Amino acid sequence: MASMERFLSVYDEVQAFLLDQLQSKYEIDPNRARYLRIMMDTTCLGGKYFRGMTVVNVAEGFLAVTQHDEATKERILHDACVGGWMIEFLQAHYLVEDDIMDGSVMRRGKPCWYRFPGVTTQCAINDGIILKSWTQIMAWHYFADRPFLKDLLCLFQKVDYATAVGQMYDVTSMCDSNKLDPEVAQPMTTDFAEFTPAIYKRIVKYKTTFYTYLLPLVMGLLVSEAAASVEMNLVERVAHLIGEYFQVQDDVMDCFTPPEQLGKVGTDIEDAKCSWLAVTFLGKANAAQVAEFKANYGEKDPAKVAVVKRLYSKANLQADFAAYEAEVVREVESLIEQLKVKSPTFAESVAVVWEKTHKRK
Amino acid sequence: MASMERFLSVYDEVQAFLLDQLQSKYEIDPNRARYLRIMMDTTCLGGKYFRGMTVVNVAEGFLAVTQHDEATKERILHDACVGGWMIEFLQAHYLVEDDIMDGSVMRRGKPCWYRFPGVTTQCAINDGIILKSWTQIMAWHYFADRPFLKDLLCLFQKVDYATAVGQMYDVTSMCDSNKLDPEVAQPMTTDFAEFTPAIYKRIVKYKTTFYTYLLPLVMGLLVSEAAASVEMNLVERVAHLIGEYFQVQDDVMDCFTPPEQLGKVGTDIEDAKCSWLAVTFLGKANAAQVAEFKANYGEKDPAKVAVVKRLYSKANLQADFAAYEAEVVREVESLIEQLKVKSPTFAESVAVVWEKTHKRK
Ligand SMILES: COc1ccc([N+](=O)[O-])cc1O
Ligand SMILES: COc1ccc([N+](=O)[O-])cc1O
Ligand SMILES: [Zn+2]
Ligand SMILES: [Zn+2]
Ligand SMILES: [Zn+2]
Ligand SMILES: [Zn+2]
Repeated sequence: MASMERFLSVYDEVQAFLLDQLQSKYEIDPNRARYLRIMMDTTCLGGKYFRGMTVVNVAEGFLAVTQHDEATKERILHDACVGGWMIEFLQAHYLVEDDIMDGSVMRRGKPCWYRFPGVTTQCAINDGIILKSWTQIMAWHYFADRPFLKDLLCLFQKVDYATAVGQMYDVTSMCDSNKLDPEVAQPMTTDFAEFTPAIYKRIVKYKTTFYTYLLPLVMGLLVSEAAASVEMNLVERVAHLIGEYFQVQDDVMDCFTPPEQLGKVGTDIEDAKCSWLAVTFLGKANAAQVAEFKANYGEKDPAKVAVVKRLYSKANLQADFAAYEAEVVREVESLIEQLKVKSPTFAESVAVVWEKTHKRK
Repeated sequence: MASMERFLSVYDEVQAFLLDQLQSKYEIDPNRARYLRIMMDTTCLGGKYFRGMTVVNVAEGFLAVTQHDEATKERILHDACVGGWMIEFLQAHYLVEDDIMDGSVMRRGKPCWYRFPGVTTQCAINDGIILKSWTQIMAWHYFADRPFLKDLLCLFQKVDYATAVGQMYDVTSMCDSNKLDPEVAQPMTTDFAEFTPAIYKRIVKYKTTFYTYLLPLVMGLLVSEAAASVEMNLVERVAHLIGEYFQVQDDVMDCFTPPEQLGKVGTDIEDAKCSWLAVTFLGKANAAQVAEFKANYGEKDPAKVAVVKRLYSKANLQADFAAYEAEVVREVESLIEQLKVKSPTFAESVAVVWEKTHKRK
């Protein structure tokens, strides 16, 4: 059975289980069951499923080299699909809440969930909470008897926590750390001293690499009972490296990819985000350029946004991106070589993840 | 050691553990650690700690009749305090998110967290997420080796889910179920046909009885390794009964308790909530009264709110409350008697919970 069709078929199974359980144990009525079905579809479907499918692909790699009864193969793949949907539902939770937090308009070509006329922020915040709860409901149901349940739940909850911490790093990245204070409205930085590579790297590591790369890779190992097969320190290092490259790409696209192709209007400049573009620009600008950047960054005024985009273009950040990319290639190939020492099979799965990430349009 | 002082001392311990771990494993800086410390204090402290202290009191009851080394007594009480703080932090998550969802102004005499000048909704939604994540972080740390860990985490996550489902029941209680539709802005009911005792009971059961009464009672049993000591069906029944009475009291106070004593301005009438007052009024009103209620309910206009409060007063709902209270007393005393069959000790703990709830100002 092709991997994607299996993964989509398990979605339908998981949805039916969750909604039937709401009817049989939570006293839900059919109209609210329908609302939640539509909410689940709208928030969980329509992406590329890169995260969930990585769990499946890692498990497939091990199936190819490990002796198993057919029924065991099917159980492992089913577990990989359920675990993959746990990650997709976790992402769906974060996108629902983040779109509300940020006042975002569009997501994947459609209005953000909270903007649907019959949803509203009042319902959408709670819908996002339900999405997160569903990750646990499906784990307890499908993995109740599994040897990996404890490790999987502990990993999942540490990754979720890291992600929430990273969101804090992200939403506060345009303020001076020494002025953070719940009692005092937060001004934007004027010196941009905290727009550094190390600080940027911390934001990205926590806000997206744990849930986008580390969690799918390790979940694939856990459902395969293969985690002792690998050097976990190398898995972490390669996850954080590839995840950072993925975010740098997203940052560049926020500014330069047409909104029709991107699926939203990028607002990182207006929002004064600590983006790879801003950090790298400040890493090579002269004094006059820095001053012009400070005069225009972080303002909704489209004229000022236009000055910033021109500063970026004139600064030839394309060349910095190429140099960054070439270094990531060196380092990821090195880590893949190191992963071959204990598991050539897993190293190949990581090579596939890198190729997909690197070649992403 | 007095129970409350022990419970508060464990708060300081848990806070220090969480913040130290953020520094040592999550790369946090001191100013963000300070923000999160203030967030934790502001959102978790200042209530009566009824929920968390119930865990401690249930555990104390069993300690009085069970043979244990002193060090075991101390471990059980410490676990009960950590588990109690898990519930308090879960509540703190729900109050942060609910105040945002509802546009609330005050909570416990202070501004709602999201209203603090240096917080804002953008940060506060995520702060609420961190609060929930902390419930799991503390469980894995303090209960890692405990026999009850699996049961406790499974219970906790089912109660959290029930609570989120109940919030959906609550926020949709003024709409006609057959018209729920993410695509269509939701009108308020005009017939109020779904303002019934059974529908009200479903809202309250899920939105507050699971986390306010069932979870503390059963967590107290789990940290005492005493759950086989009791009839779990009776624990559920008495939790749902006492929890409903607790919410009816809250509903009456929303309308009639002065805001200085209540700690907020009640807006259930303006928000068109399915409250005990509205259901009970509609259960005894004549046609003219029903028509006047429909003409004024669910509007911010203070003149209309005033008509509703007068309708309630003229309807002598005080007498319905007294009859409701007398029936709850009968039923709770009956369930306590039944609990004595297998555990007089636990029955007494429940009697104490009821007395505290019943005598609440
Ligand atoms: C977590 O795995 C992945 C994450 C992202 C991509 N990508 O192509 O962007 C591919 C992956 O297999
Ligand atoms: C969950 O236990 C309790 C809940 C509420 C109260 N009360 O007095 O409101 C007392 C309790 O011991
Ligand atoms: Zn965001
Ligand atoms: Zn972006
Ligand atoms: Zn509410
Ligand atoms: Zn209330």
